[PDB]
Amino acid sequence: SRVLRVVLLGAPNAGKSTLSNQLLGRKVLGVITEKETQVILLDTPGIEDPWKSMESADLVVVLVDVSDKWTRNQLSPQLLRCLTKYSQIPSVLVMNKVDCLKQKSVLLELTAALTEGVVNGKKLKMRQAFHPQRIGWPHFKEIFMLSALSQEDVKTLKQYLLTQAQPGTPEEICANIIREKLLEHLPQEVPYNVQQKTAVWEEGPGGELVIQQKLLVPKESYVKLLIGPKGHVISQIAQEAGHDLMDIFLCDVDIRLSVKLLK
Amino acid sequence: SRYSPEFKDPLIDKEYYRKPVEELTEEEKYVRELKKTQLIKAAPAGKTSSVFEDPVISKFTNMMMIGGNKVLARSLMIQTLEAVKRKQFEKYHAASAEEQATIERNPYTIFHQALKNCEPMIGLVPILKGGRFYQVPVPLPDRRRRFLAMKWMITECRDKKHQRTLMPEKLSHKLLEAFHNQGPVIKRKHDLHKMAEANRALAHYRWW
Repeated sequence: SRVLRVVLLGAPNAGKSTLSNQLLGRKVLGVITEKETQVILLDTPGIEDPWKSMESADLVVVLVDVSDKWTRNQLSPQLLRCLTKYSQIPSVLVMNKVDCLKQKSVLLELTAALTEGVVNGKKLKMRQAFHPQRIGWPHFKEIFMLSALSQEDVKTLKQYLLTQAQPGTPEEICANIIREKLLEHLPQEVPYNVQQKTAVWEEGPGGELVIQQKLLVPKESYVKLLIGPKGHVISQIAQEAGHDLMDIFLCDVDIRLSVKLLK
Repeated sequence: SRYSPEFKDPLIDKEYYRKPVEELTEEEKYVRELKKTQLIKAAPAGKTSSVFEDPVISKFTNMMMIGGNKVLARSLMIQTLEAVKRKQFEKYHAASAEEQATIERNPYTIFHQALKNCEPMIGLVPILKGGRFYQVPVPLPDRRRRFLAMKWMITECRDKKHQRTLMPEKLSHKLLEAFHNQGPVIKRKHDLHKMAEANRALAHYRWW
């Protein structure tokens, strides 16, 4: 039995939750059990919780959103303080959202910027044609370049983490799936203002799960956005949600969504 | 090119045509029927339906030619094979009973195993940006490492430190060293495998 505790740190929109969902295999602390290895993912908010999580870290995964031209060129000072206080813990660099780049050769330069030209205690020796606030971190053990959305190279990180192991309610699920679909389909703050209340949750005559949920919103514009043109959007949501529930409960699900204004 | 685009390369394999029609899958049958409508290029001088044909030895011989002198290169290749054979026979005769079971006397087996023992798995490919040609480790394709084994053997045998020792004698000695995982070519493979382990910073660039 081998165990690893991996703390994911990074900028707020670095995709930490995205990588956690892909690596866990489900869109959900996380636990991954494979053969004799157990990996405990600690997903922390972006920059007290990161520090408290890193207190119990066997490994650190430092995320950089390479598509963000503003922050891709440097690590945040708070993050650098965090590794410095916990320099004993091994750290790995993950460059996320590589798919968003026109020019992949860009990552080359960023590596030199982000690792300060040093990795795993080794130097880079690179000649050229002819011929203080820290910005990077020189104690990275390894570097990975991946895209969270497309699952690109995520498996390599999974195997690496596995090898690094050292000696050692249904209604809520339905609401979470509906919230996921609302977030995916609705714009701006609308999905954050939708209140869900269950109207019906029963077993139909044919053994299916009859679900009737009420989506309550404070504004009529939110109602219009939820319903969408000719009721398409909501219908799509319901349909997709039902499919996911059909997989989760392993039974037929008849889900009906209704939109009402908060009085 | 003097051949039009519609011309296709010939297939010299002889046992290929002797497969019974019964075995032929629908896809292979369709391929065979398609081949009848195409033009086929004239078979080049070289490969033949012979049972002694060896494409690896042919490629090694081609890599040894200088200035189109194929007769000399083939002469050197056959001399090297005969030298390896005679050396193995000498070592077999002088060996005791239980060591005669582990002495190889087929020169083709020795040549193929010697080249296989020198193949590198990983190499470095430079990539251009910023004025700095970035050296990233890369898993070499099979064809690439097959070429590199042969090139390293030939360049090792062409060294000027070996004064007046004829090419067949140098080449047979190097081949028999590489057969036993010894010599400078094996060290050249090792000094690439360690020098690519020394640069595993850029080990995940998968778009060379």
